[PDB]
Amino acid sequence: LEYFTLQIRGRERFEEFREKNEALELKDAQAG
Amino acid sequence: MSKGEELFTGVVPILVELDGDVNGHKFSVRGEGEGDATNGKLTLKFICTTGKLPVPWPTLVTTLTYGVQCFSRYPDHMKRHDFFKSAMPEGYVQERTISFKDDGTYKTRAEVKFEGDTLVNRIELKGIDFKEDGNILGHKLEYNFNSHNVYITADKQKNGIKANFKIRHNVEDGSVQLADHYQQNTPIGDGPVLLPDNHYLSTQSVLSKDPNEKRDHMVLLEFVTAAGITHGMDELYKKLGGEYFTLQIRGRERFEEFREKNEALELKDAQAGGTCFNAS
Repeated sequence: LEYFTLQIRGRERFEEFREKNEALELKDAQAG
Repeated sequence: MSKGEELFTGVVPILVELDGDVNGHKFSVRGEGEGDATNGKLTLKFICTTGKLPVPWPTLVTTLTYGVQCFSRYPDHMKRHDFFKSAMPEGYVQERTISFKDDGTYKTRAEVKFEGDTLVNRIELKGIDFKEDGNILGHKLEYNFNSHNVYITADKQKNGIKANFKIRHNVEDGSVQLADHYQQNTPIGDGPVLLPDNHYLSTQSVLSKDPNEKRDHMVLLEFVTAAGITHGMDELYKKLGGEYFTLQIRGRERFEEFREKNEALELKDAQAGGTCFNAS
């Protein structure tokens, strides 16, 4: 478990990265 | 706004060519006229070049001219949402399924692009499973076309847009024949395009005849305007489109993957001097 931050330019690009990142985290966070 | 907006600043000549096949009835339609995007205006005359049209003219309107939606008028603050002009000059592919309730289905594929100074819409149409005595093959539809609102949404996976709307064809018996439209547009070129937030196109049409025209034909005047997003919302979009956002990533490899894609994207912008970033 180690956190990192990424600077994303603009709403459109950020919403795309955040959506993919959230989908990934909803597989490790289901108790696994 | 896109670089392609400059191509629609004046009157643009339009050519439409359709090859169709409905239940084996083959036909071809040619249309020519002008589009005036500044006023959301297009004027076209269509000709059936193979004899009598085997389907009613109103059933082809959306394929022929909601086939050149790059002539829609986007209000100034909504021009950041105009996918259609952004794909020009290279153009876009427009695909539809049109499902007539209790009757057949149209499937269409079109290329809309500039060829020289002319905007050209070339269409292939396949119609299957129509009732030989139905409202379409039986020519039971009135020669009119009501106003519609075409719902447009972004399709980022394919770098394009989708649209869904239901057309209400008046039948001569007084009832209505529904035409369920499913639409996909994708750019032909590999250059950057505008992907819109949710909005709709408000369309208006009047159908007429040319008294001097001997062939089976349709005359069309159409006004189309984008709508649905306020000026205040687009000012927000414009601000947010320029800001930096911090994304928090869990895991070194997952971070490394996001970072390389982010760096690639910022590299694309910088190589094009940023000319396409957060375009109004």
